[PDB]
Amino acid sequence: SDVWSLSKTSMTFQPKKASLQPLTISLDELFSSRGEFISVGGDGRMSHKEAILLGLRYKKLYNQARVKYSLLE
Repeated sequence: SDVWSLSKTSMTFQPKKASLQPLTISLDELFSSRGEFISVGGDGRMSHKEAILLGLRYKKLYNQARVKYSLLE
């Protein structure tokens, strides 16, 4: 399967503190451009954590988005 083919798969994120709110978005549900997908980090065969994580690049917050929330540990 390809990252674009299986772009309807989302992942649940949990906030580090009570103030923050959990996140749940998918590839197709967070991208609206072919080239856009390229930058964010979408070649072809994605792993699992990589696909969802691409969202940070879309929203422009890969710095504190992966730290403030439980993404990569």
